[PDB]
Amino acid sequence: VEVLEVKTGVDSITEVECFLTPEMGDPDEHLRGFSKSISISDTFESDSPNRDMLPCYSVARIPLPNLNILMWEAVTLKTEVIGVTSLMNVHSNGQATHDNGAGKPVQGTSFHFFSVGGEALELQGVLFNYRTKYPDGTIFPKNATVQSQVMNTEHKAYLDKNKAYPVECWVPDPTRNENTRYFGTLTGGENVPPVLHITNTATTVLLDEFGVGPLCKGDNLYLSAVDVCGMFTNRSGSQQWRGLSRYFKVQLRKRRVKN
Amino acid sequence: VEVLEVKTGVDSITEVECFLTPEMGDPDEHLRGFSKSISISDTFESDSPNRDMLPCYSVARIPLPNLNILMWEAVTLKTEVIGVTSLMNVHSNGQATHDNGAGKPVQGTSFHFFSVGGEALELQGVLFNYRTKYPDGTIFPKNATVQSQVMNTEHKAYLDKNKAYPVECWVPDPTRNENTRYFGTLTGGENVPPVLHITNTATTVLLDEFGVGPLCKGDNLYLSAVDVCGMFTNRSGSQQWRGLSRYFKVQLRKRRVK
Amino acid sequence: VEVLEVKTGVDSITEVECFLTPEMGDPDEHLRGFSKSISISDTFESDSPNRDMLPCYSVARIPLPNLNILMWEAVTLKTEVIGVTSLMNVHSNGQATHDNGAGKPVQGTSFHFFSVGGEALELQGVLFNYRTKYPDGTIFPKNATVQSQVMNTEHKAYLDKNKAYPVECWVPDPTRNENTRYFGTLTGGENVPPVLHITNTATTVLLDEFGVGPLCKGDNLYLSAVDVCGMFTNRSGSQQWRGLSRYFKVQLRKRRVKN
Amino acid sequence: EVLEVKTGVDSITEVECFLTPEMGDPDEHLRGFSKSISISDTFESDSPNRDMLPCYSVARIPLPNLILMWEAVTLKTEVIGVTSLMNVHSNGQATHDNGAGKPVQGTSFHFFSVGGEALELQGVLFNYRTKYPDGTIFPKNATVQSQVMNTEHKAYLDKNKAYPVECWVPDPTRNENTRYFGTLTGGENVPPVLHITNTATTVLLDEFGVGPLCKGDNLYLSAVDVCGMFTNRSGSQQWRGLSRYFKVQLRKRRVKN
Amino acid sequence: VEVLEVKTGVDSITEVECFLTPEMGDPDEHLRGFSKSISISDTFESDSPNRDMLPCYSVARIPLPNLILMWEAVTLKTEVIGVTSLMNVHSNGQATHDNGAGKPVQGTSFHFFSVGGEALELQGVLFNYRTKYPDGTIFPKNATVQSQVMNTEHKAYLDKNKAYPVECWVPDPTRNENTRYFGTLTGGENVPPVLHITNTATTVLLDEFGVGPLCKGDNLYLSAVDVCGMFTNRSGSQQWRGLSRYFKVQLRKRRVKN
Repeated sequence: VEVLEVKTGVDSITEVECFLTPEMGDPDEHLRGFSKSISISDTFESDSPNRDMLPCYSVARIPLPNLNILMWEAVTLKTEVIGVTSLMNVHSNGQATHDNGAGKPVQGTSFHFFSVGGEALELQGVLFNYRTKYPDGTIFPKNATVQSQVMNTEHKAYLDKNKAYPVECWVPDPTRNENTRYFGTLTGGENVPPVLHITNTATTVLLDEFGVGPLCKGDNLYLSAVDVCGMFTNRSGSQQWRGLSRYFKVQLRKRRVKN
Repeated sequence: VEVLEVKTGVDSITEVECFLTPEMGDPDEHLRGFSKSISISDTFESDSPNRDMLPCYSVARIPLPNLNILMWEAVTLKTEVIGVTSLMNVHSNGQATHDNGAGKPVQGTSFHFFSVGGEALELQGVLFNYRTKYPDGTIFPKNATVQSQVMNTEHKAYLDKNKAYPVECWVPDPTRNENTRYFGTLTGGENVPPVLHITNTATTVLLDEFGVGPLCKGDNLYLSAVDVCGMFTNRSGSQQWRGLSRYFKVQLRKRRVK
Repeated sequence: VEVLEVKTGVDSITEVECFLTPEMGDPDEHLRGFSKSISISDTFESDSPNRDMLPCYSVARIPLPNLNILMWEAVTLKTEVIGVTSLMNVHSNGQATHDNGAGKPVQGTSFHFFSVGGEALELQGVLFNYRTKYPDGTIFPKNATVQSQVMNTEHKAYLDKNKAYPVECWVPDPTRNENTRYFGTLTGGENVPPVLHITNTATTVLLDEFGVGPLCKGDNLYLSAVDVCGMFTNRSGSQQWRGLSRYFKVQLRKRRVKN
Repeated sequence: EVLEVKTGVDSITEVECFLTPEMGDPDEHLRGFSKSISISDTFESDSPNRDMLPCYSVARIPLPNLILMWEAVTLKTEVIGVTSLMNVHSNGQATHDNGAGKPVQGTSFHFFSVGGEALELQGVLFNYRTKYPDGTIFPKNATVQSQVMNTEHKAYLDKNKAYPVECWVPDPTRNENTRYFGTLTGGENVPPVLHITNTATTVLLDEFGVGPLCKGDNLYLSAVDVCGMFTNRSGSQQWRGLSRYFKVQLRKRRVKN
Repeated sequence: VEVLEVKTGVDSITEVECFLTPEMGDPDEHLRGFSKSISISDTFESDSPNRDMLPCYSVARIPLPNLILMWEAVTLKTEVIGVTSLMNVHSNGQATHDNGAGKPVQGTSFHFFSVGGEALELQGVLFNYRTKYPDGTIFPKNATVQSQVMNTEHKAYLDKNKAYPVECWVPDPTRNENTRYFGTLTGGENVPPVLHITNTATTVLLDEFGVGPLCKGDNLYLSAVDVCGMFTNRSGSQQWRGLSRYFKVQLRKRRVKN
C-alpha cells in the first residue's frame, strides 16, 4: 500500500480513551485481579497449570468512526497503570516481613507490556517447558516439541480474544507486527520491587522512521496490555499473581492510502 | 474556554511558596509524621484498618491575588522533600540490624507524589481488596464490588480535604485532570532503600504541548503531595509508615481567557 | 580497500531477518535451551566441565544476493530476545521461594551479547582457571598457561562453528573485529534479576564514525549471539543455565569499493 | 542589580580545596569515623553523644580583595579516597565463616554546596524528643511539629563540627545565593557507588546566567559525605566519611547598589 | 606552553593499542589474576596485610613515534577483556545453596582507567592509618590520623607496576592537568558485576578548550584498575579477582610554543 497525505482540519482527528482490565485468572468471586495460588509440579512431565492460575494477555478491539481510501493513523499514546497505590495495602491477610512486622507487599517477577496496532497483535509461542499441559479454555502453542522451548515457527497466533492467551506461552512476534508498536519489560527475580511511575505529562510517539503510525484496517484500533505487578504472599506463604488495569489515550488522524 | 495572550509587566507575575506536611496518621501526640504500627487482618473480609494507620493525600488550596477575564497560569515548579537527613537517626528505639548493630533505617515501600492544578486533583478509586472496611473520618470508594479491585468507574472523587483521602484507595484519574499536572512513583518491596535527591537548581515546566499551564479557577492554586518514605521498625519489630513534608515553589503569570 | 559511494535506487537495498537459537548444552531430548545441572570441582586442578554443562556462542552465516566491485554494507539492526514471558513459568519443577510459595524464577548471572559483521566474529580466549579441562567437541584456548587467566595473545579464534565455542572461554577480540560491530553485557551475581526489554521501535545504527558499516566479504553476513538469561533452580536446588533465542533484522545497502 | 562581566586575564580566579568530613572522631585514632552507634530504649530516652553524630562540613575561603563581586561559575567536585573502602582486612566482621571483612555500606548522604554566603538551614527531626548533646547546634524549642515542619528552626551553616547532619537540611525557602545538591540513600545494605573523574563540570549559573555572588570576597563551600557504616568484628557499627574536593572557577562581575 | 595548530596530512596521526594486565597479588604460580585469600586483623593497630593480598594500580608507558611538536591524545576506546570468564561457576566455588552452582565473583569492585601525557599523579588516603603496609609496596609514608581523611604530604606518581596498592591511593584532583581519569567504586559485599563490552563506544579526551593530553618525551601513559569483585572458594575464603583492560588511543601532532 502507498501511504499518501494526512488530512487536515477539525474533523480530521479523533481520540480513543479507555482502560484494559488485567486478566490474572480470577480464582473466585472475591479475587478479581489475582491469580489462583501457585502450585508447583513434581516434574516437567507433570506440569499441568489450571486456567485460573495463568495470567493472560488483555486486548480490546475499538471501533473507529467509519471512513468508507482513508485510514485512521495512530500517532500518539498516553498510558499508565491504574491504581498503583493499592499496593500499599500491607494490612490485608499478608505474610509478615518478620515477627510483629507489616505484611509483605506485592513483589517478585513482573511483566509490563502495551501495544497499539491497526490489526491484532501477532504472537509467537515460546514455552519454558514443552511438556506443560495447558488447560481447556486457553489458546496455547499446539503440536509442541522440544524445539518449542527455544523457537518453533509453527506457533503463530493473533491476540484476538480476551482471557485466552496465557502470558507465559506467547510473545509479540518480531518477524511480523509491521502495523503495530509494542513495548514490554520482564523483570524477573523473586524479590524484585515494583517501580511504577504515573504522570499525565508523558506521551509516546507511534510514528516509525518514515513518519507513519499504525493504520487501522476496517476502522478498528487494537490495544493490548499485560501488567503483572508481581506476587501477593498471603499469611500461609502461598503466592498469587496480582495485576492492575492500564489506561490508554490514543490520538489518531486521517491518512489517505492507495491500493 | 478560549486561551488568549499572556499579560506582561511587573505586576503580571506572582510566586507561591509553601510546605505541605505529610498526613501519615499521627497515632499520638508525640508521633506526628508517623502512622500507627501496622497490623495484619486474618482474612481479606476482616480487613479493617484504623484511621491512624492509613496515610492520606496532602492538599493545600492557596488563594492567589484577586483578578475579578484574567486567570493565573501556573508555569514552573520547584519541589523537594524537606528533612531527608532525619532518616539518618538510627539510634532511636530502632530494631538493630544484627547483634550490637545500629538501628535499621526507614525503608520498604514508598510513594512519592506531587501535583499542581487550577482546581482540585481528580481521583479514581482502586482497591487492593474490595472488602476492606475503611474507617470513619476517611473518604473512600463507596459501593465497592469485586470489580473495584481492577476498575470501577463509579469511584470518582476530588482531593478536596486534608487528612481524609487514604493513599491506598485513590490514584489520580487519568481520564480527567486536564487542568492539573501530576507526577508519582510507587517503589514497592519490603527492603527498598529510600533514594532522595535535593537541589535548588531543578525546575519542572507545567506548560502542556500547546504552551498552556494549569489555569487557576476562582484564583485558587491547588497543591497535592504524598511522601511516604518507607517504614520505621522499632525494637519490637513493629512497623510504622514515616512521611516527610514537601516544598513547592510555583511561578504564575496572568493569562486572558474568553 | 577504498570505500566509495553508496548505490541508490529501489534495488540497491536488501534485508536479512532470522533468529539464532541458544546453545546452552541440551543435556537430554527434553531440555533444549537448558544446560546440564551445574556441579562444582573440589579444586581448580580437577575442574573438568561436561560439554552439556557449557553454554556456547551462537553463529549464523547468511548468504546475501550475489553482487560481482560492490559490497553489501550493513547499516541498521533491530534485535530482541524471543520468549521473555516463558520465564513466568514458575510452576514447573522449581524450588519454592519459601514454604508454600511459588517456584523460584530464572535468575543469577546473565550474558546477553550480539554482533553483526561482514566476516566471522574474532575471538580472544580468557580463562577463569587455566587448569580447567575443556571437553571433547568444544573448541577452547590451547596451550593454556597461568597467563591465560589474564591475557595470553596465543588464544585467537574465529567464531566459525555452532555448539563449539564455550561462552566462558572466549570474548570478542578488541584488537581485531574492524569489520564487525559487537555489543555485550555480563551481569554477574547469584540473585541478579533478568531485566528483558522488548519493542519493535528500537534501531541500532551500525555505521562507524566515518559512516561505514560492516562490509560483507564474499556476500556473507555474520550474526552472532549469546543470551544466557540466568539459572533455573529445580526442586532439589540444582541449577541449570537457561537461554533464549535472539531475533535479528539487518538492513543492508550496496556500496562501491576499490582494490 | 547585576551588570556586565569583567574581562581580561586578572578578571578570573580559581579556588581549589579539600573539605574534611566531621563524623564525630571518637578517639585520637579514629578521625573520619563516628563512635559506635548505640540505640535508645524509647523515643523519650534518645540522647546521642556528640562523637556519634556526623555534622555538616563548611569552609569559608577568602578571595582576592576587590562595586565588583566574584561570581562562582563552574564547579568540579569528587569524594577523595574512594579506594580506602577496599580495606576489607582491618578488624571487620566477616561476611561469613572464613570470609573477608564486610565493607562500608548502608545509609549514605552525599551533599555539596557552593555559595556567596553561608548555607541556610531548616531543621527537621526524626524524633522531637531527642536530646542533642552539648557542643552541637540543634533545633531549639522542638515540638512534635518539628518532626514534619516547624519554621522556627532556621540556622546558618557558620561553624564546623557543630551542625548535626540528621537535624538539618538546606532551607529551600532561602539559599538564593547558593547552589546545593544532595542525595540520601537509606537502607542498611545499600552499596556505596562513588564515581571519580577530572572531566566533569557543574555549571553554577541560574536561569538568568548569574552564579553565586561572593559577599565580602568570601566563597562558602559545604559538604557531607557519609559513605555508610563500618562494622567491626563485634558487630558494632560506626559511620565512615570521606573528604570532598572542590574546584571553583570565578569571574569578576559589576553590581549596582 | 602555548598550544597552537594541529598538523594535518597522512603521517600527522598515530594509534596506540594494548592491554594492561591486572595486578591483584598473584599468591602462587597458578593464581595470576587473583589475590591471596583475605585475612582480617584483630584490631586496627594490628592490621598488616601481606603484599600478595593487595591489588595494585596497573600502568604502562608507551613510546610514540619520535618527534616543538607533541603527540596529542584525542580519543579512547576501552573495555575489560574476558568478562565471560566470570561464568565459571563450577571451579572450587562455594555453593549458593544446597546443591546449587558456585557463587560468582561479586562484592566490591573498582574499575578505573586514565590516559595522560605523563604519569598519573596520586593522593594518599588510608582507611586505617595504623595499617602496616608490606615491603615491596609503595605507600603513604609518615602516616598520621589525618591520613584517614586528608594528609597533603601523601603525594606520588604512578610510575611503577605491581607497586601502588589500590586501597592507599586515588588520582590527585589538585593535579593531573595533563591526564583524563575515570573511576567507579561500587562497594557492598554482594554487589553484582555489571560489565559492558562493545567496539562502538568512544571517549573524547579533549578538554573544554579542545586540547587533549600532550605526550611529554613522546610517551603515552595508560593506567588501570579492574578489581571485579571477590571469588569465594569452597571453604568460604575470599580472594580479589581482576581482569585485563584494552586501550585504543588515537593521537595527532600538535604544535606547541616554548
